[PDB]
Amino acid sequence: VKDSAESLLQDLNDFNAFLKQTAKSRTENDVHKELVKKIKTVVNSAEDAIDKFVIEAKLVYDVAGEIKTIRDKVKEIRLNNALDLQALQRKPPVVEEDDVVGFEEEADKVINRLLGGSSGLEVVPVVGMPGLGKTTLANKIYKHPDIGYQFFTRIWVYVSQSYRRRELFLNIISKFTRNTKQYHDMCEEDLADEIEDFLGKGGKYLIVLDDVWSPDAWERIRIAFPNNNKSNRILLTTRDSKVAKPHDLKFLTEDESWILLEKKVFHELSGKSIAKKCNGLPLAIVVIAGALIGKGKTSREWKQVDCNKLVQLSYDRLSYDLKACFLYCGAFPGGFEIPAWKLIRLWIAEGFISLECKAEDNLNDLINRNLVMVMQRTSDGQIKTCRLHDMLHEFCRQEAMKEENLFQEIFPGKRELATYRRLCIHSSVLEFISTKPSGEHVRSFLSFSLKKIEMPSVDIPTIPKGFPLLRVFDVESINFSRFSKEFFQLYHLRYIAFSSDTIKIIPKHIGELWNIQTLIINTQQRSLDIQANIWNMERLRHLHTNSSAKLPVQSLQTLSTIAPESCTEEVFARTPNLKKLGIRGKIAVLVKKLESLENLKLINRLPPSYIFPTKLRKLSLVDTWNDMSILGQMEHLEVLKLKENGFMGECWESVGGFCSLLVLWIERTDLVSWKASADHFPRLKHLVLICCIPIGLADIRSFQVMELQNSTKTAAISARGIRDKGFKLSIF
Amino acid sequence: VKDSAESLLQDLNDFNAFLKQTAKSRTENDVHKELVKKIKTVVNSAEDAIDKFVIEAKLVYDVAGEIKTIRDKVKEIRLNNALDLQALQRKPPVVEEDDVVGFEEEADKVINRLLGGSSGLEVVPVVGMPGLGKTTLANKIYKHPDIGYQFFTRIWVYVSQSYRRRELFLNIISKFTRNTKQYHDMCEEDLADEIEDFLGKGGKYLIVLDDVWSPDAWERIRIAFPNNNKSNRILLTTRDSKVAKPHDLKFLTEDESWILLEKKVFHELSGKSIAKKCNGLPLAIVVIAGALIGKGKTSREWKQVDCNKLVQLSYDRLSYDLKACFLYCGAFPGGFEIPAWKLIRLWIAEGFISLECKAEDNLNDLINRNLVMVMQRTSDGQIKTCRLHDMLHEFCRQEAMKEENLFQEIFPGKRELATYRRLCIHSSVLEFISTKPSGEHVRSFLSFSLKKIEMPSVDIPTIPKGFPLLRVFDVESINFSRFSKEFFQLYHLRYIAFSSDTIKIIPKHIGELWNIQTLIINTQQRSLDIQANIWNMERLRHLHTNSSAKLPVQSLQTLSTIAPESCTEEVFARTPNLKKLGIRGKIAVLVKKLESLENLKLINRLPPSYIFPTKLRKLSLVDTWNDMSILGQMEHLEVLKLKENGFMGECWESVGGFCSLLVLWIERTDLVSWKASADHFPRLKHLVLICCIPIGLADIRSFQVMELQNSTKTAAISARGIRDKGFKLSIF
Ligand SMILES: Nc1ncnc2c1ncn2[C@@H]1O[C@H](COP(=O)(O)OP(=O)(O)OP(=O)(O)O)[C@@H](O)[C@H]1O
Ligand SMILES: Nc1ncnc2c1ncn2[C@@H]1O[C@H](COP(=O)(O)OP(=O)(O)OP(=O)(O)O)[C@@H](O)[C@H]1O
Repeated sequence: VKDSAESLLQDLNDFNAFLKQTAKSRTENDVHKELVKKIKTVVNSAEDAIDKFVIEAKLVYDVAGEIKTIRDKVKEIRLNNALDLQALQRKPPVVEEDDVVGFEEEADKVINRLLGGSSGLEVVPVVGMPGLGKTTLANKIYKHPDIGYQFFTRIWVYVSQSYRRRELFLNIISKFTRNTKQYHDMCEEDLADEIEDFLGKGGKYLIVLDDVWSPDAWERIRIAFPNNNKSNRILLTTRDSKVAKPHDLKFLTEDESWILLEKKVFHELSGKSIAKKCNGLPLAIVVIAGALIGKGKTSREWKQVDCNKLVQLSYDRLSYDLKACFLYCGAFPGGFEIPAWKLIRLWIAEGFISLECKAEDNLNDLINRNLVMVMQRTSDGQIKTCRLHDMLHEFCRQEAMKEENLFQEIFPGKRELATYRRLCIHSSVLEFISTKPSGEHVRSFLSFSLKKIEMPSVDIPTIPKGFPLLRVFDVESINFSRFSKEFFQLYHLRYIAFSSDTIKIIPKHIGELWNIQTLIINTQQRSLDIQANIWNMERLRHLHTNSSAKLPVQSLQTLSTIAPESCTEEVFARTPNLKKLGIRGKIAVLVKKLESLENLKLINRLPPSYIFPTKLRKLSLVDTWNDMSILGQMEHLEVLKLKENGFMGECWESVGGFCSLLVLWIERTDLVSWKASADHFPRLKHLVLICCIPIGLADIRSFQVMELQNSTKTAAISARGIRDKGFKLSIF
Repeated sequence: VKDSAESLLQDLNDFNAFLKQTAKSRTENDVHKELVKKIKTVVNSAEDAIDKFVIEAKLVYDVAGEIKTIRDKVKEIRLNNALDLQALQRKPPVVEEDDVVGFEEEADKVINRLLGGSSGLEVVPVVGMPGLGKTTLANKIYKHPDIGYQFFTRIWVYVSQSYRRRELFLNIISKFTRNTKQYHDMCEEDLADEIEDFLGKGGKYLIVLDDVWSPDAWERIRIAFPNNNKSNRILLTTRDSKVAKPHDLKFLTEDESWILLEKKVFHELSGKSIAKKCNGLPLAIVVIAGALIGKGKTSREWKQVDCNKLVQLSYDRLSYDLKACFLYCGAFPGGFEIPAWKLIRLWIAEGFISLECKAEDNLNDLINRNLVMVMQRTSDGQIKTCRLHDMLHEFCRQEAMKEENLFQEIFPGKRELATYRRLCIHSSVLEFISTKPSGEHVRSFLSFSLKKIEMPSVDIPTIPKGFPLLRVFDVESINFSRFSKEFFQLYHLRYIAFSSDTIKIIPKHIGELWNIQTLIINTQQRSLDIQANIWNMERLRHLHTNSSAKLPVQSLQTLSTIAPESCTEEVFARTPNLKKLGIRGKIAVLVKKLESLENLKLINRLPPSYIFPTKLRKLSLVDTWNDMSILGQMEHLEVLKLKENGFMGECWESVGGFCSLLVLWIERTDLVSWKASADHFPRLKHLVLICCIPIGLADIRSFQVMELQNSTKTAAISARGIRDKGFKLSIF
């Protein structure tokens, strides 16, 4: 059976290489698409069989039969479709010029940015979502009367993914001379020099480089534009934020969306609801208006209404792994606030992806390409939450549900569920669960709902029974009263995330699951006792709990909210690579050996400063004023968060030197008198005071962002005075 | 056998994908055509075998043998014709300039539309049927003396499905300059700008954009035409109505058709009959005249007479499913008024295609492309009936009967009937039935005849016997005295539509057919008792009866003319998705729980307005005046039809406020005095009074269509006065 496993592994590797090769091009051939789907199904079957054999080897007849039948299927596919297997390995946009809604103020903003500045060649980059309207705004600015009056020469160059520098340079030359047959033998650099002479002969010039996709194209084309100490400007529209390094183009409002839809259809509650569902994207409004123009003007045909090639331009530029990472963001429901940490852990568990660094790099790559929107950011600048735009969400859902079978949103029949690979259900979870589903190839069970669900006791073991091959089990919105004997049979589990109301103890049978990477226990009990062999899990990396978990007496990276009785030297000696640590166990009971620790959280007198780790970067104290001199000696502390009565006192005088502090966060304190000088916070950048101000922080060079919340008006006056003395101040 | 069924399903899926791929291109290779026919036959055989196995599993040796032989045939086809399987995956029109008949008034109409209007660039779109004569009319206008005198510049641009913008722009440029070698390096946008200056140098210009097929081409080409506040005009001819959003070109009359045929043949009763059969299409007249010019001028050779590539241009632009939907319209006999609801239900049952929304979208797509003609429209603007033009009817019949075998019109022998898939017989039904036909692969039995046929008792079970695989059974023109035991063996039935004269009860064995989607019972009895398990039919959606059906004590959408004794809470609790409901059961005997209901029909004192459903959009009362104040409180009612003594009274004073009403229909009433004001009908648009007028409706902004019928001349005078005070009034 082992040699059969090796042969099946070789077949699966060749099929995976074929799938990776065919993903480089989109095929419209239906036979090729069907063959690709068949090959993907066989690949999934082979993966499941190999994982089953691996689990049995770690711990057989049915496994052998499955391996034989999958090998036979592979041979049949190779023999039958050999020829198909071998065969499977410029229009500038027309934008609106007459009825442009909402861009009247953004156009003036960009124009005033173009008409003002230094005397050098400056660039005004416009970045935005696919179909946001960057070309429309660039055209409105390009044909504006003020721009035409100020700029003697205006040139519109349409760059794209595919362009020829010689063709572009000869197109630019034709705007100045008609005898372009004299350049048939000059090189592209001589063409650029000729363009430089042409542009320098006149006055100021404005150049619109539309749809720049890489900095390489920008550098190659820029050699034709002189910098002759005149206020020459370049207007650049791009999807990627890297090419702009800007002006982030706005979204249309609800009223503007309705205005655009009404103008496009008619040169109504149903119409207003249709325009509201486009989320301020003019491309969606245009597409839906083109669809509505063909239907009759009847309220019943507009209630039935309640593109794809433009998005594919940026989706086809993603790598093979980044495409699967991007499509997995469509599993989260529409408008959902995706937690970045949860998304990263899910990506690592699904096998798409230190691994955390690569996953954060993938998320930042998706954000830079404007495929993912950021809303919440951490105080230190990291991303906290994100979401997909509704058109991007629809694209991801359609692609991953139809063409890739990455996941299926849920009722499917017994024949349909046998082909599903991942399940995402957030509505009518109990109704689907009561049907007793059974999927032998389902690898993930996702349930992202913000409403808590209590799982009936009679239905407790249905998911571990019907889906025994689960690798990801994210049911943190479902309360599990108890664990059945079938949960411990999920030997393939890598990501487990459950919520509970009465689970005060983790059984030792959890340690029988040696594939666990992330163990998230969201319980409302005050204390939790983890009896499972945490240290015997060789693949465990993160352990998140919201209670005071008590660990039993290398790859581990996070130990969130453990009890201080579990802060022994023996326990900390088993986790040399720990980076984030939290304690929520009556701090008064009590980490030096953790030389890689960066995040520390204590939730409820400070010891000498030499006891705390010297490499700590972020420290947060919750429910625990002159004691801050101990935290001042921390030479590497950069973020300090005080939440929920973290530091209580009346008078605080700044004495210690926070040589590395960048963010100071104080929440729910009784501080009355605070005296400080610029010397005590040399590197301060971020200051947040919520539900709580010496004028010495205006002398700080790095102080640029200050956040204020509800408090006495004297604090608001002090903040306003500090702002008067770019600074960002917000008071609420 | 189950695994054999899965393997056959995989083979059928691959063959279906191949058939979908080859449908994208028309092949003239006879070997390829024969191979495609063979593959289609094998696909049909596999489908029948799989459905037989599914029925048997729901409820065997012969099924296994058939599956074996079909799989062997699939392997043989794959092995023998592998190379053939792998291989299977600009002329502007010349139109008549001398002898153009019938267009003398249409040309003047379009010219007066061109010569009059605003000072902006306006478009006069000419939409029409394939071969209607749009290009001929455009050429007649283009060369008209008045057009030539008024327009200094006239340009004829021939757009088509395949065009190059650079080539078109260089062709337009050549009309102004002969040195076109100076534009060899300018981009298409610079070419459009050059054309803009060329057109703006002179005066008014007329441009004829012939054969525009998509709005994208219109938008791409329009960038070359300036709008310089001169009365510049664009004449556009297209087949699709979407590109015009017009001028619907007329059809030639019978006399004009005969004139054209006589002019074309001779530079007769048989000639007049030939010209009459062209249905006013000049293309058909031209083709038949070219055919007749070769024959001798003998009355016997003209009585023997009693194109295709032009229609294929619009047929090849249809999707794969829309092609089958279009060809199915050719099943209905020539000149037949196809009921839209019946067509949609037939499309859903045949598997071509909520499903009703998609089917209505398909019908509207066919109509917009001018492939289907609309005659009868519902009072609210929906389509009621339609038909195919005789040339499209012939095209659909020929294509679906020869190249696709979609259906066969009927006598065929036992060998020929074994290959037929669908049967359409409307003439000599009894003669064909008496022959005892037997088709093992026939899936549909269509009989669309307007003359009623009584079915002999001895011939009752012949159709369920000879055609046991029936999925669609549309014999609503045939009266069935009783149901034989073979009818209940039609387990594959999805669409059953029969007419009867003495069937007063539906047997419980109908519920044994669980595949039924539409159940139409057209009986002449006053009352009907449905004993079949309607609620056990999980796939049933529509139930249309013309009698007072008595239902027995989710997918259901229509319950037409049920008895009010069947309007219980229990019955209405089983149909939460019902949208259309009718009752014809002595209304005096008696729906709130139906929160999705839109259509309500009561056929024979109103209860308080809070009892009726709040989401009702259309309500019709038949045989049931101050009580209309109850209907006025309906905030969402838009269509109100009163037919056959619906509202009887002498004096009616408008009190209630119809805030949402758009159509008011009153038929066969004794109303004498009617007083109303504009406030009581704020949104009224349509008013119909048949076989039955305050001047307060002229103040209604939305009142644009009023229909009148036979009545006293005082009503006609009132209607004429209202019209005097665009409004559409018709009095008969
Ligand atoms: N403010 C607006 N008013 C009217 N139409 C608009 C507006 N913004 C965009 N559109 C229209 O919606 C579509 C958006 O395409 P556009 O070229 O403006 O987007 P883009 O930002 O350049 O996107 P892409 O990255 O795909 O090039 C076009 O058809 C454009 O005419
Ligand atoms: N009124 C007419 N009198 C004489 N011949 C006509 C008339 N109308 C059309 N024809 C002729 O019949 C044929 C119809 O083709 P025509 O180009 O006029 O149609 P069309 O509306 O442009 O169709 P298509 O959509 O296929 O382009 C041509 O041969 C044309 O010369």
